[PDB]
Amino acid sequence: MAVQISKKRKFVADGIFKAELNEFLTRELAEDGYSGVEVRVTPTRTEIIILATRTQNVLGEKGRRIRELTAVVQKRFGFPEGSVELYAEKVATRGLCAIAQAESLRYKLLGGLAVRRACYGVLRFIMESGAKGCEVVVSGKLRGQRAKSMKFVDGLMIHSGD
Amino acid sequence: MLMPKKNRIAIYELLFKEGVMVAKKDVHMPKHPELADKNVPNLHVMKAMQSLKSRGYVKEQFAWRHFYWYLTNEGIQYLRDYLHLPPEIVPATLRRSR
Amino acid sequence: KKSYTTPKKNKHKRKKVKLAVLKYYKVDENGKISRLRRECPSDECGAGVFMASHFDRHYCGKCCLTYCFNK
Amino acid sequence: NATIRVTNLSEDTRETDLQELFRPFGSISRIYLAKDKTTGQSKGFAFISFHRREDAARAIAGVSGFGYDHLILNVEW
Amino acid sequence: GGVMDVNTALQEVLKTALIHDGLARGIREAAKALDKRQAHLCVLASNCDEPMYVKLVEALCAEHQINLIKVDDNKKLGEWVGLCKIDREGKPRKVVGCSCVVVKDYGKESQAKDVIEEYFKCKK
Amino acid sequence: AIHRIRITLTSRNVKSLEKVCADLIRGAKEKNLKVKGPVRMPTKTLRITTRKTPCGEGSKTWDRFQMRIHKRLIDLHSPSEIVKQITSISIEPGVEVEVTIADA
Amino acid sequence: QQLYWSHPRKFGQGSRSCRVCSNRHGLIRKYGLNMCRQCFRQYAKDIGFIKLD
Repeated sequence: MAVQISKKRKFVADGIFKAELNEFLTRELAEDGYSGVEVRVTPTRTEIIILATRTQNVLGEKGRRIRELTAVVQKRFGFPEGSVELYAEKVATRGLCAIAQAESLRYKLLGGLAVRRACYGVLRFIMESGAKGCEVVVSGKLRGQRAKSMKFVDGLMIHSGD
Repeated sequence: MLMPKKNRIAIYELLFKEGVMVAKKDVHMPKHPELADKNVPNLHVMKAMQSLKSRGYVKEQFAWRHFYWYLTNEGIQYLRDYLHLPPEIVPATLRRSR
Repeated sequence: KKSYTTPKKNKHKRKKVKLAVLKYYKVDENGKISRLRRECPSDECGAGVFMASHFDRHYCGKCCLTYCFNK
Repeated sequence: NATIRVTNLSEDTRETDLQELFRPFGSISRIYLAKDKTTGQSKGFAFISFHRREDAARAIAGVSGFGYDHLILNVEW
Repeated sequence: GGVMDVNTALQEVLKTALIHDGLARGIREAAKALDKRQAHLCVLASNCDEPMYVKLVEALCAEHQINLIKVDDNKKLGEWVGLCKIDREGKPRKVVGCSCVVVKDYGKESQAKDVIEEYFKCKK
Repeated sequence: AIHRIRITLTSRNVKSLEKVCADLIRGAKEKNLKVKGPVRMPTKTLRITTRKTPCGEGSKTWDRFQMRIHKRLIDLHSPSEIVKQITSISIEPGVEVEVTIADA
Repeated sequence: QQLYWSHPRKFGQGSRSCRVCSNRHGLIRKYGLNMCRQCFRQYAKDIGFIKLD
């Protein structure tokens, strides 16, 4: 159980764990209203706070899904056994959570629905929830086999500076 | 073969115990370290899970050169009878998550 | 990239001839069992399998790199 | 059910008291106790973000109890 | 299970013997099993094959371990085996006669398995 | 006994770093552990200078990325118990700490 | 079957592989990369970096 890697390499390996997880989860919790994570190592314990809007579908009946997820991480990155501990979290104010708003629009569209009325419906929600402004783009095909672009915009926006 | 009859058991029994399997995408793995201990010199995990997946009984994710196979209820019934196990045993997990 | 051009041979895998099975034990009177050629002597061999009667070559088929007498 | 609602709480009930009387009974995510304005005392309503539904479904009348001033708490959805 | 009748007795073998992995099906595997001391039981069945094995099996039982049983109608024991394990002994996908089976310590040694063989051995 | 115990901090965020150092210097000086101040070490540059264009075409452009790490360490000399007690608690941000038995 | 399937890969551009899918061509090692320059860009937002210059 030693020694330990250089301080320069210490941050890179943390970043790789922070990033890989964040795309692992997005391919499973897409329908559950995923919105991110926030990792924290704590004394002799890992915390992985799995942020999603509806904790219901994440939990499952008898906590099956959360049990699957913990057993995965325990084998995959070769964690010492029983150190890993998951936690869930529900976010309040869901219209500032761009990641979830975009991935909700996805399943509305892929569910089979018109584009204009869908874009309007998501727009007023993120405006209502609080926001100076907001924007939506849909670039690709529709009504033939040449591509187009469709912008739906309301309020303020910024594009330059820090 | 396709693979021995010993090495089938060692995958199907190991899956039943953790409730989940994971592996990497390679074809030059020499003995497959990182469990199944030193008796899979080839694909075998990936090749046997895929056939199992064809007939349902499991789900499969894939992300950054790593598989993730999630056992399901239907496969628990199958594996329970297939390996001649008690009518109510799940050693993978069974408790309420708080 | 482009399609394969004609060969004038190809043959895949031999059919591993469909020989009659177990005549390796000979019975002329009972309870006697008349064994022919010696049963394989290695520790890792079980010595319940026969060795090849392959004269001018004498070879255990359970072995696959070792134990080839020839006389 | 949007909030796990608890009533009939004594004035000895605090966020940490409920955290205790819930944690070995299924780990919670957060208590929201009506602490009186400018007073740590309770008011009688508590919203318990238990973060779970399974372990709570597994027992309904044990957590209501376990020993508290010879009183019993409410579990409600 | 059984009452120590010959027919229900050989069925009781196959159930726990499967778990013990004692089944040496086919004449070649039966021979290697009984030429070894791993075997403890031999069962034969009606001729569907050559008149050589019927002689030879008695000859092997003589020298090494006497234990033989003969029960006719190959299709009975042929039906009792699966294609892997339990899940259909009916099964028009494949069913075929064993014609001989050899079992190692007659499978698990437990209940009625012990009694069926001990009943036969003292009278034979 | 009283051992020279070194509390090393390391971070990438100057706010998150510095206030957590301050907390440990107050709590130490409060208990008169004869604490020695922060020794701020040179901030190090990870540089990555790579193409901005996949499948190079068009005007040749690049992109400078940088990460700035920070190190600084406070040296204490006091019993190892009360140090290892108080150190690991009272840390809000994602900032690392490494305790050393002795160095001097 | 076969008695070979492989031949020495111990150094060179074929014995290291990059993490896109086992992609290459795009020789990479830096500071412990093993990470593909096209995707490195997409992880500018993700942690490891935030652009500041």
